[PDB]
Amino acid sequence: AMYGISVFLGEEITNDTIIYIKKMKALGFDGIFTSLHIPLYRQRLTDLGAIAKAEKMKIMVDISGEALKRAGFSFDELEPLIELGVTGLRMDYGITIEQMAHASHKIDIGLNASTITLEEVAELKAHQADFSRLEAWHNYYPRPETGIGTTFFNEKNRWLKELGLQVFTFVPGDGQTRGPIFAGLPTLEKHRGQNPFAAAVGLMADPYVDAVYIGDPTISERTMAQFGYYHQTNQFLLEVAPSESRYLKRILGTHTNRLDAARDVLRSELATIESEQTEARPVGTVTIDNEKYGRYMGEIQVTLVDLPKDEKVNTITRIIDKDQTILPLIKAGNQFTLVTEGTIENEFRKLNN
Ligand SMILES: [Cl-]
Ligand code: NA
Repeated sequence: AMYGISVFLGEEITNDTIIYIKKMKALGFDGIFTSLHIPLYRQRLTDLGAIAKAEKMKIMVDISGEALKRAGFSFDELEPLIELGVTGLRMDYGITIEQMAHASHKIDIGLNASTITLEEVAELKAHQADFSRLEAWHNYYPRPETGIGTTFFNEKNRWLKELGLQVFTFVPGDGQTRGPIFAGLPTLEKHRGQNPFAAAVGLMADPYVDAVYIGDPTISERTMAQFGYYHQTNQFLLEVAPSESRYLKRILGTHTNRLDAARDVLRSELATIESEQTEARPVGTVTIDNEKYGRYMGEIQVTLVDLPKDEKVNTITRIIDKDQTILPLIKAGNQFTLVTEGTIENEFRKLNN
């Protein structure tokens, strides 16, 4: 059950990057992925391993066979690399399946989820790989419209897991995005430009995914706060639009979704509510039942689908567009906290003083 981040060593490790790494660890991230092209970097890797060892974080290094040798390392003499703080290698160029099998008893081995064949997997068996140390990593997709689909992904992952492997996947970040396109580094195209927190949490719930990594350099403070809030409290933190409603304060705060969860709505399980505004209820609409609903007066709901106008249901505010992909994550019995737009960062700050 791993969350991870990416670090880009094509640039010098800034203080912002170190600050980031340390904060992500405190937010429940235990892993680092980094991809190296070396046409120096050896000292950069020595600096990063130091951060990771101290911070108790793993490092998977994606590197070509030649870039590894031209980094003064060799795949057959791994003690130095392990000494550095590297816990895994994903080789793509120039290493045999056989070398990889042998290396799996010493270090985690990254495979390419999309290209690994049943034959190569059978060869790793034949060479007595430690399959408990084999990680099948999906790729990420800088170019919009080129990420993989849910079906293929699900299909692939089931197969991978059936073969005994671990499944690792990326979500994009929304702080500092990687160039040259700056459109995020998702694995799944449906995550393109989406809330990374909602993307990560949803993927992690999938029974065939073992780990989720931020593909881009950083996530925004807002998104960090959502991870942090969920990690410390098990609550989903979402923002709502400003409203003039008299019932706004009743709906701000923590709610628990009923354990017998409705198809259409989230239902908050816990004087007179007068008729106020009773407008259409598009997805994300926060509502309170008024006095016309009799014994249901005061029930608080958030719509999961577009619902029509109802005279008996006051419409109070709406979940912020960006947080609406969190809504399907909120299952039977899950808690969620509604805060007013722009305050997610200070709301998470408050938790920690
Ligand atoms: Cl899809
Ligand atoms: Na999972």
